[PDB]
Amino acid sequence: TGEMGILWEFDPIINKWIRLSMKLKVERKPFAEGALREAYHTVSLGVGTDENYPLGTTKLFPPIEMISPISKNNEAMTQLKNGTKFVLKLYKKEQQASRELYFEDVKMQMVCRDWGNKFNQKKPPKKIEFLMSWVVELIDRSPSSNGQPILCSIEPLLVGEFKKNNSNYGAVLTNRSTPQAFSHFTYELSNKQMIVVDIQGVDDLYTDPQIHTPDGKGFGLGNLGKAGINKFITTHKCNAVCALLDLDVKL
Ligand SMILES: Nc1ncnc2c1ncn2[C@@H]1O[C@H](COP(=O)(O)OP(=O)(O)O)[C@@H](O)[C@H]1O
Ligand SMILES: [Mg+2]
Ligand SMILES: [Mg+2]
Ligand SMILES: [Zn+2]
Repeated sequence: TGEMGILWEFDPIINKWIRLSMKLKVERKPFAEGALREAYHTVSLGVGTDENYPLGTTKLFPPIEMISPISKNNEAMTQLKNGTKFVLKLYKKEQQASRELYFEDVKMQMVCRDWGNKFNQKKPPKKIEFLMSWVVELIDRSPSSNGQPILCSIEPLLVGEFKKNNSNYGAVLTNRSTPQAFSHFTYELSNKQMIVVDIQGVDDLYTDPQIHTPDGKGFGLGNLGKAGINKFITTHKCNAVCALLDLDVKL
């Protein structure tokens, strides 16, 4: 039959969240799992507005000043339109997850999308793209728990061979140039204030990346700070794409 959700889209250029609704139908069992999450095949039963589901309240997160009152322009209306097959992700059985973490995870994926666009403006041999991600509140479910409402993230379905190219702790898992050159690009151009790793997906369409920052603050559970940054440095070998972008040989 399906279930309702409040759907949240972040737009970095206006620095605001857009609040929508959708109906979806999720398979009972996951098709894949990672270190932290389980992934479920899902179908869209349509995207709509949030008009029927008022915010009310204060404790509100995101805070009201961070939400656009207008939602007419969005990615969800196209990318999650009625009939679309996509992916829903839940944290495995959890304790360290707050409401804020889900939004932080989605914002992080959006920040990576901006880095992808920045990398592409340099005219690399292979352009890259990160998938959209959204927060969904599964408002038809009881809170179970703990009493906490049920949240998840959703993303488009990748079709093809899913491959991890690097991890968030120094592993270089494939021999391809582009994913490693991009990680290096983000480190140099950010004045070493961040790096994008966990570059994974189908060809150069990536998802669930991870950012480290020197102070380790923000960017979710997987931000391993200076330690994560140094691990990347220890195993990074510059390649033909690094050289084309004129990246520093010393990190
Ligand atoms: N958008 C997607 N489309 C298809 N399969 C996916 C997608 N995202 C993740 N997967 C699969 O689900 C697994 C778990 O996803 P996730 O926890 O996000 O990544 P990780 O592999 O870093 O743990 C992945 O290893 C991959 O096999
Ligand atoms: Mg991540
Ligand atoms: Mg953190
Ligand atoms: Zn390099």
